[PDB]
This record gives sequence, structure tokens and C-alpha cells, in this order.
Amino acid sequence: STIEEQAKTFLDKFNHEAEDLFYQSSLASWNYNTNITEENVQNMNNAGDKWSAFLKEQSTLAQMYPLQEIQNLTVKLQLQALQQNGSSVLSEDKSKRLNTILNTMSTIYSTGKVCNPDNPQECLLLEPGLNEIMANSLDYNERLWAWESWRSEVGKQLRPLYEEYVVLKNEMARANHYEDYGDYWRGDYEVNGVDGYDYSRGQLIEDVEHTFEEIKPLYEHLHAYVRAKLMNAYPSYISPIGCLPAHLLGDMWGRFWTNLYSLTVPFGQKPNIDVTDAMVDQAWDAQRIFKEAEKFFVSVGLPNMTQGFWENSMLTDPGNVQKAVCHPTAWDLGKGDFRILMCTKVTMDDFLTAHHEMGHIQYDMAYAAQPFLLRNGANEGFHEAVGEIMSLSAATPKHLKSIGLLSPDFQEDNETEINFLLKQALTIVGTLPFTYMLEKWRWMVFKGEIPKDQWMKKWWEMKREIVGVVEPVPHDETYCDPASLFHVSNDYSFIRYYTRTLYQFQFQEALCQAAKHEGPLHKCDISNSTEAGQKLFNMLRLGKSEPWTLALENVVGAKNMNVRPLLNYFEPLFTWLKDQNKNSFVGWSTDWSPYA
Amino acid sequence: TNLCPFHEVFNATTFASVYAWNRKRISNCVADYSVIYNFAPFFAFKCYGVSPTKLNDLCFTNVYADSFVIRGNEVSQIAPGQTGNIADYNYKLPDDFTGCVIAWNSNKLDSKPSGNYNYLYRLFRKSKLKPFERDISTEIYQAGNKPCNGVAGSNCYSPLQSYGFRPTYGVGHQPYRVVVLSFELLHAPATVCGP
Ligand SMILES: *[C@@H]1O[C@H](CO[C@@H]2O[C@@H](C)[C@@H](O)[C@@H](O)[C@@H]2O)[C@@H](O[C@@H]2O[C@H](CO)[C@@H](O)[C@H](O)[C@H]2NC(C)=O)[C@H](O)[C@H]1NC(C)=O
Ligand SMILES: *[C@@H]1O[C@H](CO)[C@@H](O)[C@H](O)[C@H]1NC(C)=O
Ligand SMILES: *[C@@H]1O[C@H](CO)[C@@H](O)[C@H](O)[C@H]1NC(C)=O
Ligand SMILES: *[C@@H]1O[C@H](CO)[C@@H](O)[C@H](O)[C@H]1NC(C)=O
Ligand SMILES: *[C@H]1O[C@H](CO)[C@@H](O)[C@H](O)[C@H]1NC(C)=O
Ligand SMILES: *[C@H]1O[C@H](CO)[C@@H](O)[C@H](O)[C@H]1NC(C)=O
Ligand SMILES: *[C@H]1O[C@H](CO)[C@@H](O)[C@H](O)[C@H]1NC(C)=O
Ligand SMILES: [Zn+2]
Repeated sequence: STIEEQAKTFLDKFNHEAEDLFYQSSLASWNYNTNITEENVQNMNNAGDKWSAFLKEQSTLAQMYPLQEIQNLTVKLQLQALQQNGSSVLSEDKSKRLNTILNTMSTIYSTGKVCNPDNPQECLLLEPGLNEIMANSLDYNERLWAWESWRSEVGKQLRPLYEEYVVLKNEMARANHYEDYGDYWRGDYEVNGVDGYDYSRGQLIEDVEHTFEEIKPLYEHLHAYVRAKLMNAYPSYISPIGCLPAHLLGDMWGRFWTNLYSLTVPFGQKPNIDVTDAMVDQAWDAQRIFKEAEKFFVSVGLPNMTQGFWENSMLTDPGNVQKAVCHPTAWDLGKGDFRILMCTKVTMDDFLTAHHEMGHIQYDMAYAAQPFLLRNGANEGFHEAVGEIMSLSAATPKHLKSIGLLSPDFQEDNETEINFLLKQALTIVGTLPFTYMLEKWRWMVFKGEIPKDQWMKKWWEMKREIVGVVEPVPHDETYCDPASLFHVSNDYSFIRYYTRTLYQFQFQEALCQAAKHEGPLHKCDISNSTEAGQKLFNMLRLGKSEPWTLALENVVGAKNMNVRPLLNYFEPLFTWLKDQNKNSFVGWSTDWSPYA
Repeated sequence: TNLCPFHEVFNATTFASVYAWNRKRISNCVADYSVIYNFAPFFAFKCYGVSPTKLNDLCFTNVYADSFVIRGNEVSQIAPGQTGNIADYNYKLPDDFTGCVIAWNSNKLDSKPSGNYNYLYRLFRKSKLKPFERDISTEIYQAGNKPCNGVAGSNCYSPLQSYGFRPTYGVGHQPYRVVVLSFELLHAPATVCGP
């Protein structure tokens, strides 16, 4: 019995005792998301506790068929998934303390309360309140007040407890046999064993830093244009020679620049395809919206949705009789059960979100034949890329003209197509440098390259070099600004979004080239193209059974990641930006403080 | 015709597990496959060795009845030349089979919201299954090289596992009631057939 015929079996019993327990937890979670009651919480707790106990028992029993003697890259990925001492390598008096740290951070972040330097009654929390005050306000002092108040009350009470998280998590990383906790998170991008497709853990460090170079010229021009358009909004507040205050970006932490469209609209006085009026005019409902989408995915050759989706999936808000969490989510309960939970309204945004979640179910359905442990995306940046390429395909005016949402003339003049490019760029181009900055900071605030006393002196120096923002008022060392973000306060990897963004455009260009599309890439609809659907499916099917390198190559033909596809998507906007930036200044000086 | 219980087999309150596999000798009246084509649409009607209508007009020496319920995606494994969990470790069909396979969904009858764990199938076997042969036994199966003494644990496993049917399962996992019929010839004179 080679340890390859004592691990072939073990996994056969795991695949059957895991499906039932995962299905029962998924059903309990779905029931709680249907009714928010007291019994449903108890059912969720029981199911989750049983599932976690089974996982822990199987993980403990696993480690027993050593790694070095298996030879079947597949029976070995499953062992990698099961053999893994996360937070069980620590002493019993340390794991509880770490869990207390995470629980305290989550509680502090969720129960935020700024209050006013005046009437001690109003105590605006995060959502809503602060998110609203940063979204639809044009004052300067008020936004500065909110920005400083959130990071003053919340920031101080989160570092003494972050400084102790950066010790225990690192020590655990040294125990499970890893270099560092950042190296722990850069682990799903690690592939070993197959010749010609390897990807070292430190290789991503170089790949990201090499891809952000071929972006600087576009982001720099976009930043210059945004600064020029923001001059008139805040006259005596921004200098042309250098950066933009970090509290004037329409988003609380600067993650997205979407709320600046109303201030930086290009050729305005020309609306964007909004078919919401036609929705009310032609009596459209959620069932018809989801029917329309099954029709898009049956055009590209991919399959229909089982009757179980139609019978067991809530699509409209029940009302005041029930309490449900209105949040678009695609559910894969397993054992042939697929559901989508969303409170649908007659809008174009919900029309696109339906396609997004429907693409999520088609991926999930694609790899249903794989073993339990491999039923996931190739990495953390493929599941959200084909949920968003379909939104781009559906948003095209040609697709909307083929289903009866626009009058069949709708002259596709170049005046209004550029307003769509800039708005679409304010959520893609404006978030990649922020993600790279945050991930680089977190990565080196672990390898010990930034000693504690310098945690918040390097941060505001990185945000003046990599991105174009500057703090409004000085922050001493006792603050902790990154912990104000949702992902930093919790334990979530943040580099997945950069990879998602750079993979979605590669997939889009590959599919459009496979569809014999002629013209600009942003005018591409992948409907009525069987070849494109077949090419995507040959990637959607594998899941984790093969390295993500081969999965990417099966569609784009490239061995690794690339930023060229995304700069080809933005060529007209880039040329126009160069055209209107001749009289302006491109670039920034890392020395203009909105506080001397 | 004497009306063999072709309506007591294809009509019962409860069947047996995948690994038991009951067997009545029927062979007592005139074949009445007309009702077989009736009684709800079928997921598969895959007679190998004869043709439907062609039947109700052939003298068979003995027609053995065999009954069990399996999941949807595993219905295709009841066929010659097929390798699978059911084929290798439960009921086997010979490569020279001649008969009919009748399967239809039974979600309303053999499913419960909590779960139906009364139907059992074997997963591991220290050898393969010969044609038309049963094997009932709970003897623990040893994976490693340390004998176990019939106790669960390290590289030690209990064979037969439970299904756990639920009404919300997909088409491939919903219960599918399957009846497979047998057709062999013997030196005895043929009497069990229609005029
Ligand atoms: C996708 O194709 C359908 C079906 O069109 C047929 O198949 C095409 C590949 C091509 O060969 C057509 O000539 C075929 O008729 C389109 O649905 C039709 O669209 C036309 C648009 O002029 C309309 O007149 C028909 O009534 C439609 N037929 C229907 C709805 O049953 C569909 O528009 C195509 N999608 C696009 C172009 O985005
Ligand atoms: C890996 O194991 C599976 C299951 O035993 C087997 O089917 C497969 O052929 C193996 N991979 C190869 C090609 O060695
Ligand atoms: C898919 O769904 C559409 C609309 O529900 C239906 O008309 C069509 O027959 C289905 N096609 C297949 C192959 O299931
Ligand atoms: C759009 O096309 C016109 C016609 O050639 C051209 O003059 C103009 O510069 C282009 N740009 C816009 C959007 O005005
Ligand atoms: C809550 O709502 C679900 C869905 O309609 C229903 O099936 C269930 O019986 C309800 N439970 C309670 C708490 O009444
Ligand atoms: C962690 O679990 C035990 C703890 O002693 C150890 O023997 C085992 O090798 C470790 N698992 C790993 C690092 O794969
Ligand atoms: C037996 O029960 C089945 C299932 O309800 C029914 O369709 C059939 O007519 C019955 N016939 C008998 C009594 O054999
Ligand atoms: Zn999504």
C-alpha cells in the first residue's frame, strides 16, 4: 500500500463525509438568510460547529501520509488543502488570545461612533452617515472633520491591539514552516512540481512591481486630469505642482474614484445609456430579467439553469412579513443545488448584477465533477473576473439594441462613448495603485523592514510616491490609519483585486479576438459566438485540478499576467487625455502639504 | 394470461439498498410490457439485446426482476462495459447482457427534508465484483498493513455509506428508482410467453 494507496482511500471517505456536512451548513445559512430569527441562528451555530469539528479532526488525522512520497499532482493538492496547521500550532493560551484580538477588532470596527465636537447627542456611525457624508458632500472643512474624526476615535483604539496581532500571526507563520505571514498569504499563487509552469512565492513580488510600471503613464494622466477638474471645485485648496488631499476623493479611504464623475464629467450634456425608464414603460420584472440572462449564456454555448434554481431561489424582497439580508450573492450549496439571493428592483444596475451572479453560477456549475477540495477557482482572482466580463459584454449598446431597450437608431456617436470610458476608468485605474501600495506596506510591515516607530511615517511617504494623495493634518506615531479599512481590521487578503482587474481584460480581449470582433475592444459583445463560449468553458471546467498558469494559457495564450490588454481597452481615452493635457502639468511633487 | 405480479415488483412501498438487490423469479404469465411504457416518463429506456415494441412477442425462459434506487448521475453505470463505483463494487452487468433497464424519478417518495439514510451502498472493496453476484458483509476494510481486529480508526474503514437524500437536491442526486430485467435461455421447454 504505497502512501499513494492510503491517501487515495482517505480522500474517498473525506469526499463523502464532507458533502453532507457542507450541505447541511449551507442549508442552515440559507435558512438564516431567509428568516433572521432566533432558531435559525442556533441551527447555523450547530451546523458550523459540527463542520469545523469534522474539519479539525480530518486535518489532525491527515498529516500521516508524508508529502514527499506522493506522486499524482491532484492527490497532492488535496493533501495540501487538508494537511495545514493554521492556528493549531500555537499553545492553548495563545490561540484564544488571538481570537480575542480578532473579535475585539471586528467589534470596534463595526460599532464605530464619531460624535460631534458639539451637541453630544448626534453620534453618526459608519454605514450610513460617514459613508454618506463622504459620498455626496462638496464642503471642505466638513469632510476634513469626518476624515480626521473617524481615524482619531477608531484609529487610536485599534493599534495597541494590531501591534499584538503582528506578533502572534508572524510567530504562527514561523511555526507552520513559512518564512513570514506575508509569505503565508502569497501561497495560493505558488505552484510546484509541473515542469515549465512553476511560479515562486517571491515571483509575484517582482511581477506586480513590473506590471505597475506599464500603468504609470495612464494613471499619471488621469490624475492630472482629475486634479485640473478639481481645481474649480476647491479653488484655494489644491496646487497644480503636486498631490490631491486624501479627503476629497468621494470615497472614505480613496479605494474608488466613482463619486467624482459628477465633478469630472467630460463632454457632459450628453446622458449615458440608462434604460430604467424603458423598464417601467415595457413592464419588466425580475423573472424576465433572469430569463433574458439565461438567454445570453445559452447563446455562447453554455448550459441552461435547473428547475431547482427557478423553484428554490428568492428573487424579490418578500416585504415586511419576513426579514432577509438584501445582498446579491450566488449560492453553491452543493449536490446539484444552485441559488441566487438578491432583492431585485427594476434598474440597469440590478440587470448587470443579475448577469454577474449568473456568471458566478455558470462557473460553479462548470467544475461540479471535480473532487470536493478542488471545487474552487484556479486562484483568488479568477472567480470574480468571469462575473465581470459578462457585465461588460451586456452593457454594450449593441446588446441592449438587440433585446428592445433602446430605440433602434441610437446613433453611436463618439461624443458619448468617451463619457463611459472615463466613468469606467474611475473604478479600475484609480484602485490599482491603492491596492499595490496597501499590499506592499502590509508585506514589508511583517518582514521587519519597517520597525514599529516608523509604521505611519513610511505609509504617508508611500502614498505621496506611489499614489497622488497627501494627509490633510500631521499624524504622529500613535495613530493607525490603515486599520480604519474593513480589510485591514479583519483578516482578508487584499492583492486579489489587482489580479482580478488585470485578468478580466486579458479574458475579454481573448474572447473578443476569438469572436472575430472588428473595431475597438470596448464595443465587443460576445453573444452569438460558440467559439468564445467553448474557449471559456475549457478553462471554467478544470478549477484547481491544474495550475492557474495552464488555465490562463488555455484562454489568453500567455504564460503569466499582462497589463497590455487593459491599456488597449483604454486607448481612445488615453489619446484624448494626452490631447487635453498639453496645457496642463503631468506628474506630482512629493512635498506639498495641505498644512505647510 | 395469469398477470404475474409485474405490478407488485414495479409497485411496492419500499425497495432495498444498492448492495442488497432483491430478485423475484416472475416467469409465470404472459408479458405485458404495455404498462411498462406507461407509468410516467422515464429517464432512460435502454434495452440491450431486444427492442421495446418488438417484445410482448418473444418467448423467454426466465425473466428475473431486480430492484434498487440510486442517484441520477449514476443511472448510466448499469450497463455492460462500464466502470464505476456502483459497477465495480455493487451490482455488475455482464458484457453480453440482454435485457431492459427501467428508471424513473422518485423524489416525492424516497426523500425527506431532514435526510433519508435508509439506503446504503458500498464504497471500498478489497477486490472486484463478478457478474450477477451479491456480497453482504460489514467486515471492516483495512487500508494500511496493520490488521485492525474489527475496530474503526487509523487506516481502518467501515464499508457501506449512507446516501442522505433531500428534496432540494439536483437532478443528478435525486433518487431514481431503477428496475432492471433479465433474459436467459435454458434447455427447459419455453412455456412462459404469450401465444
Ligand atoms: C443573436 O442571434 C439571434 C438570432 O439571429 C439568428 O442567428 C444569427 C446568428 C444570424 O444568423 C441571424 O441572421 C439569425 O436570424 C438574434 O435574434 C434576432 O435578431 C434580429 C436582429 O435584426 C431580429 O430581427 C430577430 O427578430 C431576432 N430573432 C429572435 C429574437 O428570435 C439576436 O439579436 C442576436 N444577438 C445580437 C445580435 O446581439
Ligand atoms: C491521479 O489519481 C487519479 C485517481 O486515482 C487517477 O485517475 C489519475 O490517473 C492520476 N493521475 C495520473 C495521470 O497519474
Ligand atoms: C433554456 O431556457 C429557455 C428559456 O427558459 C428555454 O426556452 C430553452 O428551451 C432552454 N434550453 C435548453 C437546452 O434547456
Ligand atoms: C469625435 O468625432 C468628431 C468627428 O470627426 C471629431 O471632430 C471629434 O474630435 C471627436 N471627438 C469628440 C468626442 O468630439
Ligand atoms: C420563514 O420563512 C421561510 C420562507 O418562506 C418559511 O419556509 C419558514 O417556515 C419561516 N420560518 C418561520 C420562523 O416562521
Ligand atoms: C503541525 O502539526 C504537528 C504538530 O506537532 C506536526 O507534527 C506537523 O508536522 C505539522 N504539520 C505541518 C506543518 O504540515
Ligand atoms: C401501485 O402504486 C403506484 C404508485 O402510486 C400506482 O401508480 C399504481 O397504479 C399502483 N398499482 C398497483 C396497485 O399495483
Ligand atoms: Zn461577484
